[PDB]
Order: sequence, then structure tokens, then C-alpha cells
Amino acid sequence: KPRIDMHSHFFPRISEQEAAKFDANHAPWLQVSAKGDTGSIMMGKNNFRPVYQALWDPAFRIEEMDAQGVDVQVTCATPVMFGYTWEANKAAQWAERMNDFALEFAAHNPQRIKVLAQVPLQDLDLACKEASRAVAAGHLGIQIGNHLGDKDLDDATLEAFLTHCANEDIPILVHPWDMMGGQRMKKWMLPWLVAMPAETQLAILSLILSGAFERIPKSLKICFGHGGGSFAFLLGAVDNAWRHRDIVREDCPRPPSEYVDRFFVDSAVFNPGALELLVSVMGEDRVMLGSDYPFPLGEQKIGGLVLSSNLGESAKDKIISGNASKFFNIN
Amino acid sequence: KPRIDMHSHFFPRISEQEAAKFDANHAPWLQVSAKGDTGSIMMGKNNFAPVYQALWDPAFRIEEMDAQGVDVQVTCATPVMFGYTWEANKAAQWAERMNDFALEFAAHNPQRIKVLAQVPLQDLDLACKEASRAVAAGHLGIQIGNHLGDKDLDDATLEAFLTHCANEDIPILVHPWDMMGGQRMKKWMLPWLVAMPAETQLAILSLILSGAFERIPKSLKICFGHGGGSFAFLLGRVDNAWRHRDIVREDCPRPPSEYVDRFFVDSAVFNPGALELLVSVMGEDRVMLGSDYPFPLGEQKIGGLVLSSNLGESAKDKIISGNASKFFNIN
Ligand SMILES: [Zn+2]
Ligand SMILES: [Zn+2]
Repeated sequence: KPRIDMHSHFFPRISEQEAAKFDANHAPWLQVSAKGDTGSIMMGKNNFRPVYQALWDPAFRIEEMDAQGVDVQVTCATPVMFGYTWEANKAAQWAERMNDFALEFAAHNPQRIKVLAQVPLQDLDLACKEASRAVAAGHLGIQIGNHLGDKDLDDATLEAFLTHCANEDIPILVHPWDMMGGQRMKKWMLPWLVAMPAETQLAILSLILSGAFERIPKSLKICFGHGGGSFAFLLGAVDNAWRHRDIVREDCPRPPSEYVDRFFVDSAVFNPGALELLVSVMGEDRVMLGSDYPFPLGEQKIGGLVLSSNLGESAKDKIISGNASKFFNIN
Repeated sequence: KPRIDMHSHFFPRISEQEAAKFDANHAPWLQVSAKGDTGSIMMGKNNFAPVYQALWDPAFRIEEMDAQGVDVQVTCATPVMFGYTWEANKAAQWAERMNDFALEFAAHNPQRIKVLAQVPLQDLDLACKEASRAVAAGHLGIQIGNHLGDKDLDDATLEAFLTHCANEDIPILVHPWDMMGGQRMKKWMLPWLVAMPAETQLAILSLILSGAFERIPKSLKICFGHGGGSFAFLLGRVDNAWRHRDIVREDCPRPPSEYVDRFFVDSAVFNPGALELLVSVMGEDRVMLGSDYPFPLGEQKIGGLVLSSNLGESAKDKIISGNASKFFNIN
């Protein structure tokens, strides 16, 4: 009965100088304070984001896992590490470097710390190669961003990558990143509060409404971060539009809501009513506990929202433990 | 009991020739085919969008309106006619006719057909005095968009505008418009399933997190179309961000969920669980029945969702009749 958190991030101890060998402007690296308790993710010379020790230090993280009653945590790249805009070969080198750093992180206690890998998604062949290599090396799966510029998950290159993983039994976490919105949502974390749930919804609907699930083998294990964004709540409007508009039916042979048996979501929706609706839509077998640790907006008491919810007790057990153990093949 | 429907749309019988007096190109007009049972919308030459002989030919509505237990139906501009892009005075000039053509469509039965006015929201005064003039002529309120044609949607410009309306007792229906993700969402009405609900959430949150409802008189009557988009589902995540991030609190002195008392939404969420969560969040006093009739994606059983739900009798009543009656002051 291990309590599993499957949505969490790490960032490796990369020096400015090493990041500079990749991109002096765009490669992230880590600056650590004096006391050693805090630091910032950097981009060239700019502060990109303040972080704390649990992000880069597995010893310290274990102690906090202990304090949260978290038995096993799955952790993956902070999305700033993706490098989807870089020249392909440099990005494939970078992913291999990041993925080895992840394995060194997990090696502190690989019974309790599991890792997912990143891939150079801008090149299908290198991405498939890196996925297979990383999983054979000990990663339990891959974390990708939800889009690659104007390419959403329905794009042939992304569908091909998903198919590869399906065929190789490689589970996928899809994480929103590089949020839409441009110039109008630049205050009060609006891109996190508005653009990010829209991104995740869009990625899910791109697979559904393009008929991608009719081409991708049922073996695909794929989870969408952050509760699937606004997907659960907006699904009625999607089923309605599908029934009453031809251009919505065009490539999708079944009502959209039926495809929920093809994917998973995490539980990070920050409200009992919201989580109940999510479980109602997805089914108790397809929601996994994830906290977004160790980021500020990560769940303060991991699993607390699930245990406070009105859900059945077996549904609670599945969300806290059972569903992830199965999804990521943890024993 | 009555059965009000505060969300429905119309488009007047403007000619190719007469519409060209504003803009033969960017200013829309109604092509009925020839006979009675069909017609299309032209921007001038091109076919903008097909449409339905019930959007106009009023009393036919009464058939539908009576065919579906409806009694009083508020109705307003199909968003094509906003012209927020344009030269101010000619859109000012343009809103006039549409608003005049509005009552002309309401003229048939000013008791069972109420209308709201469009304004040139791109110039305050023009929109102000037009909002003013239009109501005096019988309009029940004002429908605006969240955008301003191609805008970032916040300022004391519109703060002053909402204030203006709050003082002169002018209700507002906000309607999502000209959506956000541009080069993506090219298919399957993705802009309607994804961009528009995010847009409406963005409008609302922009008011809350700007600390606008603090300076706007509580007298403001404002309703958000389509259930407030994804607002209700995503609110927990918004409250969590406000509680744990300073920048989210910079201008909003209360948790955002505390501001639900300053606004209204319709019930058009096409799902019972979605509806139940909507009501749990906003309160029975602040959700109203609406349909987006006669549009294809409009509710097919006007009020049937609300009616076949398991909410309280007071709830069903305040939603189908009570709140519509008070918001728009209707007997
Ligand atoms: Zn995350
Ligand atoms: Zn509408």
C-alpha cells in the first residue's frame, strides 16, 4: 500500500559554464545560495525562477517525503529543461545529459525515487531512440510537453512518437508548457491560471477529435498533468458540439467522452468538488495522485485533497497508490 | 411558472447594398436565399456563415419559444456585428442601426422579446452615450465582448465603462469573442471548445485579480455567457495561487472565490455534474437560464438540463425565472 506521488519535478546541478556549452542564452542552469537552502534556476545571466533545496537535493527531498508520508515519488524534468526549440543534435545531447542527471538523482534511493525522461521531440528519430535508451537505463517513462509550437498532439510526428511508446510499453506524462496567450495574460499568473488548463484540454481534444486514438494502439499508457486542465468540465460542450456539428464528427467516429478509457489524468485540481467531477468523468481507475512538488503552488499536504474528498475508500486507495503502481510498473 | 431564456441571438435583415454603406467588405449583411426557409450571412461578398430562418422571422421564434415552454426570451447581436476593429464614429454609427434594427425585431412583441444593445466599446464616450441612448429607447441592457477587436482586455477605460453602466442601472451580458490561439485550433471548432471558454474565464479573472470589483460599485449587474467558461472548475487552482503567491495578491485583497457575489453566469454547460458544480460555486442567486439559441450548438431542450437536474426547487426557480426577472428587471 505505498503512497505514490507521480507528478513532481527535479532540476540538476548544472553550472553556468556547462549550460553555456549548449546555449549561453537559452540553456537553464542552477545557482545555489550561501546557506544552501535556496537558489534560482538561471537562463544565461538572468534569474529565471527561485527554487528550494528539495528540487536539486534528493537527500533533503527524502526527508520531506518522510514528513508528507509519501512513500514513492516519480519525478521528471522541470519543463524549462525541454529544449524543444534547439538544433536537434544539440537537443538530443542535452536530453541524454539531463536523463543521466535524473538517474543519478534517483540513485540516492531508487526504491523511493523514480524518474521519467525527456526527449528531443523536435526530431522523431532521435526522440524515439532517447525514449528507448532512457527506459532501458531505468526510467519508468517519459515526460513531454503538450505541444511543439503550432504542432498539437494530432500532428503526425507527435502521433508517431506516441505510437512508438505504445509499441514499446513506454508510459507517457504529458505536461503543459510554453503556454499560449501572447501579450494579454501577463499578470497575476494568468498564463498558469488560464492558458495552462486550456493547453492541457487542447492536447487531449487534439488526440480525441483528430481520431488519433483510432490509430494509436490501446497499449498506450498516457497521463495528462494538472487534472487534464479544464477537460472534464468542458466535456459536455464537446459532446454536444460533436453531436450537432458535422466538422466536429469528421475524424472522430465515437462521442468524445467515450475516449476517456484511453488516457489518465493526475489529481491536481485544488478543490473537492472539482476532483469529484474529474473522477466522475474519468473513472476511479484513471486518476492518479500528483502534487507538483516541490513548486510553491504544489499541493501543501500531498494527498490531502484526495483524503478530504467525498470519494469511496477504494477510489481513494486507487488514486493514492493503486493506479500509479500499475501505470508506471512500480512494485 | 414562466421560463426565461436570457441567452439567445438574432441577426437583422440588412441588404448587400445598404450594408456596403459602412463597409462593403468588413461590414456583414444578411442574404436570405430567395424564398422563406433558408439564408446565409455575408461579410459583404464571401459567405461568412450559413444560418437559420429563426434567427430572424421573429414570430416563428414564438413557435419554437412555445414549442419548448419558453416565455420571455432576451436576445442580442450575433457577435459578427461588433465592429470593434473599425473607425470609431462609423462603428458608433453602425451600432446605432443594429440597435435600432434590434427593437425593430423586438417591436413585434416587446413583452416576450427583450433585446440588449451593442456598443462601440473602442471609444469610451461613444460607447457610453450609445449605451445610454440604447436603453432609453427600450433596450434591457448591453452585450459586450471581452476583447476589444484585437485587444488585451483590462483598463480604467472599461473600468469607467462598467462604472458608467452600474450607475445608470444598465445590466451587462459579456459574450466571449474573437478567440486566442490563432495558428492552432484550426479544426473541429477547437476555438469554440477551447479558446472561448478560456476567454470567458480570462475576462472574469481579469476583473477579480485587477481589483476591479473593489472600485466598481456593487450596483453593477454583469453576467458571463456560457457558464463563465471554465471559471468554476478552475477556481480552486486560482484560490490556491492567490493563497501561495504574492504577485497573485498584488491587487486583489480577497481570495478570488470571495468575488462570486459580484457577478452572474448563465447555465449553458451541457452537463449535469458541470451544472451542479456551477451552482455550488456561484450560488442559486447568480446562475441564470440561457441557451445560445437559435445557434446549432444551442441547447436543444431549453432549460431541460436545469429542469431534469437534482437541484432545489428554489434553485430551479431562481435559475429559470427569478434571477432573470431581477437582473434585467422584467415582468
Ligand atoms: Zn508539473
Ligand atoms: Zn451566445
